[PDB]
Formats: sequence, C-alpha cells, structure tokens
Amino acid sequence: EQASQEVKNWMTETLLVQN
Amino acid sequence: EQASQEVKNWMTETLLVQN
Repeated sequence: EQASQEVKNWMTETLLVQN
Repeated sequence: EQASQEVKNWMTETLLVQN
C-alpha cells in the first residue's frame, strides 16, 4: 500500500514538507 | 515521528526493509 487515505495524507503532507 | 496501526505497519516494514 504505497498510499491509503490516512497513509496518503501523512505520506504526502509529511514528505511534501520535507521535500 | 508518526505511526498508526496501518501506518505503523508500513512505516516499520517498508522502512525496515529499506534500512
């Protein structure tokens, strides 16, 4: 599961800010 | 920095394998 609702939110937001 | 059941499973397993 590369991304999933909750996971997608963190994956994008978290990584988005980092990058 | 953040983990939640599903997120924890991926965060650990996914990152565990990577590292």
